[PDB]
Amino acid sequence: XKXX
Amino acid sequence: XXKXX
Amino acid sequence: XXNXXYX
Amino acid sequence: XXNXXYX
Ligand SMILES: *[C@H]1C[C@](C)(N)C(O)(O)[C@H](C)O1
Ligand SMILES: *[C@H]1C[C@](C)(N)C(O)(O)[C@H](C)O1
Repeated sequence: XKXX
Repeated sequence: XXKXX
Repeated sequence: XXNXXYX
Repeated sequence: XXNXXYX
């Protein structure tokens, strides 16, 4: 599986 | 690639 | 977004 | 490594  | 890793 | 991760 | 980023 998070992030982006 | 590779500023992180 | 624009940041990265991973969380 | 193994984490992410970006810094
Ligand atoms: C990105 C890399 C990481 C921080 N090692 C993780 O596997 O724990 C996370 C789920 O994804
Ligand atoms: C990864 C994405 C980012 C945080 N926006 C950045 O461009 O500043 C960094 C250098 O690479």
